[PDB]
Amino acid sequence: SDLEVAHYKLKPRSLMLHYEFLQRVKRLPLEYSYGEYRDLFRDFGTHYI
Amino acid sequence: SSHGCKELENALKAASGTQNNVLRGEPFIRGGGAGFISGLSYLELDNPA
Repeated sequence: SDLEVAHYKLKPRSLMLHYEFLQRVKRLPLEYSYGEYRDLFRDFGTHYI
Repeated sequence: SSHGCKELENALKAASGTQNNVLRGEPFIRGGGAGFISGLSYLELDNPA
């Protein structure tokens, strides 16, 4: 059984980020240092819906 | 006096049976409350309507 109960769409532009994600992006080093971006992904994943 | 018999029996009873039973079906619904969708789309084999 596949049941579907709503359709969701996110706006394409001018999204309002979460405080925690906002802060964690701010703290990202301008220099490429993989481990910090990896920690970003580990905390919040790689993708949004 | 002299006598002699030779006597023989051979019997073969082969048999076989097979049965294939196949049932399929797919209710599909659009519109209506998701509870009534699931409650109707579930195939009751004694009343597929």
